[PDB]
Amino acid sequence: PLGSWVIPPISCPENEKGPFPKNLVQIKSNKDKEGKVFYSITGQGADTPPVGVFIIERETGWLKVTEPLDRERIATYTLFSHAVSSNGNAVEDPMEILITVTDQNDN
Amino acid sequence: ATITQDTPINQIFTDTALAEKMKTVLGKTNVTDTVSQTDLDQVTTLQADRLGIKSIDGVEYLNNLTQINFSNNQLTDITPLKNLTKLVDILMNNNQIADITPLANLTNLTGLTLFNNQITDIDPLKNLTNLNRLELSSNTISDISALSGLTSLQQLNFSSNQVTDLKPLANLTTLERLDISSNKVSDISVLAKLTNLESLIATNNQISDITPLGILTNLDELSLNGNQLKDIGTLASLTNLTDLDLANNQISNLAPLSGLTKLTELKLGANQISNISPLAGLTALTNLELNENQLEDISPISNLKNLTYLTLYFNNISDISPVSSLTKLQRLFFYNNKVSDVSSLANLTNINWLSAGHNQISDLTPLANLTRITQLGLNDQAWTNAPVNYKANVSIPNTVKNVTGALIAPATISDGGSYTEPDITWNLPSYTNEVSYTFSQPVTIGKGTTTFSGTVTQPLKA
Ligand SMILES: [Ca+2]
Ligand SMILES: [Cl-]
Repeated sequence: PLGSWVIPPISCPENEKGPFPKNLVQIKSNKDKEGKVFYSITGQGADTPPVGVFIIERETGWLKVTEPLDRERIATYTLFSHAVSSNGNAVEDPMEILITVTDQNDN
Repeated sequence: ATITQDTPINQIFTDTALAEKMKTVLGKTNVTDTVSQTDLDQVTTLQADRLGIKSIDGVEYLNNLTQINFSNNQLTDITPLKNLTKLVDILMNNNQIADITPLANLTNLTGLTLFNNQITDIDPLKNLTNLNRLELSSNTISDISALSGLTSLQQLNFSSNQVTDLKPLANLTTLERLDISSNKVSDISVLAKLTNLESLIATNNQISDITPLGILTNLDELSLNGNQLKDIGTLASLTNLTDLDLANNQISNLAPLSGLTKLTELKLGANQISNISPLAGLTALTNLELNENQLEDISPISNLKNLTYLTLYFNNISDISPVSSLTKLQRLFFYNNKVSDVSSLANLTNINWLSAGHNQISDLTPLANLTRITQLGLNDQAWTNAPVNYKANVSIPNTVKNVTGALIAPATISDGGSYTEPDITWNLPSYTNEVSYTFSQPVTIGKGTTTFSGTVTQPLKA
């Protein structure tokens, strides 16, 4: 289940300063390459509680965090990315994505 | 504002969800329990995010509020905020607010978060001159003239709007972090005034001239991904940069990067690069992206011993062996290249994601001991064998080897040929210049699973 996903490891320090939302990583499918690709995410912290802590820019695949995190509250989030073409066709299967909450730094 | 006498909580807060929340805040047992103005006058903060609130009717009687979080709700009207002049911080991202006129006299505000709404006219922000944090992304804003007097702003984000004209930023010299990504910006000349900038994020715009950045020497983070950059000579001046994203542009000349030795992350994918010699000294790098260029010789990568993430896919690379010294690598992507010998990859003992499809790989044995792998890509290999003589009957050894060292039987064989291990044989009545075969074998290495598949072309010489 790797397909054509390209994803850097994702960590986010707790107690971050804004401005929010803030870029974490840019998620990519190389069918992009042979089309425009459109990205979404699911999982706890995305579409299930706590909802909307992480969002993704549909056209660019920038995964962003929307507010400060607290390692003592949630230390890891498991999310899933999805990719489709302009014709609506799925160009990848879902990819499980770990986000690790780390030491604060004033970035 | 005051309630004349004691009133049931569900008569003040008419919103079902907000009534519940306020029952807990106000220490009562149910929503129909009566409350006094003096009880209301105790509430100074309110965390009410993510509760399905549609109306904040009632909030006006909470006279002493200084901080509120109504993010991630279904708010439209925010009229009840109008007189709450002790408010210092408001979190209200992810609602359906269209009219922010009720914010206009909240002059003690130092933080205002309104991203992901339906805001167009920000004129009501104009007198909020104590603001040091302002977040307006994902709205439909095209005019930022209302920002021009916000001279205490340190952090400002209006990404994902329809802004063309940045001139209103000119006097905001206290800005330290700015994000203008996904607007309609070509001219960033006003940014030369913002000499305190530490972070500038400006992805997905129409920027070709970055000369205005030359004096922004306090920049440690810079993102110009998805623009029209070619000449990046100005970046040589930015000696404090540690994180630089230049992906999706038209850059070929990387010489201006070479003195940028603080860099720990550098994205250069989707450009016009054929020479990475200027990257050789950037030895603090942990992440390097070079996908979608015109690279063949990647020898200058060999010194970057701190790399844990590297992308090389969509290039013209045959020799992958410069990665052999990058023993900290945890993820390596090189799909769509011309690599056949992966012997060097046996060294990458901590490798977890290995993406190698659409190369010329025929033998998986050098990967056999890479047991930390959790994601693996080996599909769609293709190569052309050295020619062999055309004859009435032609036989070649099969050379596709699994991780176990066992030959993988062909899946299909052209021209009605057949397999008897280890030889593929064709009966060829008439001269043909080539024959071929395919293979397709699921495989797992450690916990990483893929289909090792490909097409092998065998030229026949006469
Ligand atoms: Ca890509
Ligand atoms: Cl792959």
